[PDB]
Amino acid sequence: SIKEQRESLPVFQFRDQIIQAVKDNQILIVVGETGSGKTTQVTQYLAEAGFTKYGMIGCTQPRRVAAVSVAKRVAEEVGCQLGQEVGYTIRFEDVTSPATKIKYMTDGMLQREILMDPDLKRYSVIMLDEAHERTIATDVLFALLKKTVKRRPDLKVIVTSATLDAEKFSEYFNSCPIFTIPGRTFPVEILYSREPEPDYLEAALTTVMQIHLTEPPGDILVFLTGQEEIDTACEILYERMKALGPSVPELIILPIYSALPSEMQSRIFEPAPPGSRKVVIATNIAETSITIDYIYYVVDPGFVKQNAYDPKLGMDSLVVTPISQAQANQRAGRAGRTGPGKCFRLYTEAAYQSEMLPTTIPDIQRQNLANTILLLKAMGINDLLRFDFMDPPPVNTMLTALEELYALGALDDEGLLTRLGRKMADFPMEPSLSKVLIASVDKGCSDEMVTIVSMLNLQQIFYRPKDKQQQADQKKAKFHDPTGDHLTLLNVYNAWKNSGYSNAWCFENYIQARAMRRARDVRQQIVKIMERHRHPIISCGRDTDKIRQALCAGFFRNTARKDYKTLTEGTPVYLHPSSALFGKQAEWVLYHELVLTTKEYMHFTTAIEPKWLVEAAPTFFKLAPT
RNA sequence: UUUUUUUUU
Repeated sequence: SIKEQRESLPVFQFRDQIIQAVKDNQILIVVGETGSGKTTQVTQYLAEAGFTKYGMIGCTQPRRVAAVSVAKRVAEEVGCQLGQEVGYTIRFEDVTSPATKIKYMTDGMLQREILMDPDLKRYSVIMLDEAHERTIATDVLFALLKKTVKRRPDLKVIVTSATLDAEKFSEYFNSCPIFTIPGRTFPVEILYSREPEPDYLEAALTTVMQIHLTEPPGDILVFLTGQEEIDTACEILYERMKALGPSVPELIILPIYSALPSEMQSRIFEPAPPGSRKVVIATNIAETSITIDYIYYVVDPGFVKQNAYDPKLGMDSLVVTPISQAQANQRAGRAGRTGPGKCFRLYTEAAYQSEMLPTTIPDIQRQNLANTILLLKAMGINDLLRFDFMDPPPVNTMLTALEELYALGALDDEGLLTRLGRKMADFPMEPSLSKVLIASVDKGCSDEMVTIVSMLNLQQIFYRPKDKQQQADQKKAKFHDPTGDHLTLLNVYNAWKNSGYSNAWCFENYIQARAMRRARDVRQQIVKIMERHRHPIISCGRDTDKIRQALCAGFFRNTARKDYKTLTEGTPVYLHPSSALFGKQAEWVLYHELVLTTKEYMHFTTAIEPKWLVEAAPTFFKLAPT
C-alpha cells in the first residue's frame, strides 16, 4: 500500500547509503534523476534516522505549488495531518505548528528567514531542492549556507544538482562528495531537423500537422515564445484543419500561458474526446511549472523569450533567443512523463552542439540586483563584489545596484547600511518601492501608496483576449486616471473593493481575479510591516498629487521629457500602448520600468511636475536659470 | 508612437 509506493521508488535502494552519506559529510551534493523521488523521500529518511531530534528538516522549492504538492504527499506518506509533523511555509501561508519536524518551503522564504536568524538555529538539516533552476534565492542561499556551516558544525546541508553541474557544485562546496541516484523515466526518441529552419513558427505548425496526420496516437505539446505568437498559432492551425474536409480526425488546439485565466488553463488538463488528438501550444511554463498528463509528442522550436538587464541604460531587454541544452532536454522529457514518447527538435544536431549553451545563464547574472544587494547589506555583508557567489554577477550590475541604494539613502557615502536602509530591507520589494512607501508617510498618502505598490508587484492585470481585444480596452479605459497608470492602478483596486471583491466584476471588466487576490494578500502583508515599523497609514483623500510627489522620492532616475527622452542618459523611450497616457500629451513623465521588447517602452508611466523632482531629490536635481 | 517569457519574499 503506502509502504509499497515508498519501496518502489529507486531512492529506496540507496536509503541506507543516503543516511550514511549525510552522517559522514556536512555538505552533500545529490544528483537526482526525474524518477528518483528524492524530493519526498530523502526528507523522511533523515527524519526516521533521528535527524529530527535537535532541529527541523527544511527543504527549499523554487515554486510555491511545488512546496505545497510535496508537503501534501509527504504528510500523506507520513500519515499525519498537514501542518503537524509535516508542514509547509510559503508567502502568506505558514502551514506549520510547534510539532512540525519536516518543513517544505520556497527558497525565497528561507532567504528571508536567514536574515532574522543567520545561523538557522531551528533547523538541523537544510536541503536545497531543484537547485539546477538557479533562482536568485537559491544562488544566494549557496553562498550564505556555505558561510553558515563553518559557524555551525551540527547543521547538515544537501544541495541537489544537475548531472553536468555536479562537479562544479562539488568544487564550490569544499570538494565534498556527489551522490548520484538513478531515476525511472520513459525513453523519448529525439529527432533533429535535417536543415536549418528559416521560420520557427511555420516549422512548428508544419510539424504539428505532420504528427497528427502521420503518427500513432498521443497528445502534442508545442513550445512557443509569447501570448500573441501562441494565439496566432492557434488561429492559424484551426483554419488549416478546417481547410481539410471534415473527414480528418479532430484536433483540439488549446493555448497555455500564465496570463491565461485559470478556467481556460483548466481546460488543457481535461482528457480528449473519442478519436481526437489534443495539441497544447505553450510557453516555457509547461517545462516545469505546469505538468500535463498524456503528452507523448513534443515540438521543440528551440527559442525562449529571455530577460536580460542592461544596467548602463537601466532597462530590461526581452529577446527571443535560442534555449540551452539543459532547457532543450527538459522540454524533451515532457513527452516521457506518462509513457514513452517523441520530441521533434526543429534545429540541426550541430546547432544543439554548437549554437546552444549547455546551461541557461543563471538569473543572478542577468537581472537587476538592488533587492538582493539590500538584503545582503542588511545581513551585514559589505564587500559584495568579492562575495563568494558560485557564478558572480556582472560587475556593472553590482555597482549600479550599489549606486541606486546610495541614491535612495539606503547606503551612506562609506557604503554602509543606514537606518533607512535597514527599514527598507524589511519590506519585500525592490528598494525604490520601499523608498516611495516611507516617503508617502511624510507626504500623508500612505493608504493609497500601499495599494499602488501592491498592484506594481503583480503581473498581468488586464486580460486582453484575442477576439475581444477592443472590448477589453473599452472596459480598461473606464478606470484611466488623467495622470496616468499609477493612479489608474489605484482606481482598479478601489473599484474591485467597492464591488465586494467580486470575481464576477473582474470577469465583466476583463481584469485578472488572480492578480487582484494577490494584491490584497500583498497589501495586508505590507500594512502589517508598516505597523511594526510604526509608520502610519494615512489617506490623502482627494489630494492625489501627494502620491505623485511621493513617487518622485523613489523613481527620480526613471524620468523623461517629451520631444520622450530620458532625463539622465538622454536615451529615447516611448509610452506603451496600454498606458492611460498613450494618446495624451504630458511634458514631464515618471515610469516604473523601462523594458525593451520591439521598442524601448516605459511601463506604468505617470505624469509629473518638475517641482516635485527637486523637492524629492535635492542632491540629484540642480535648478539653473535658462 | 501601437502591446512582456517565467518566477520569488
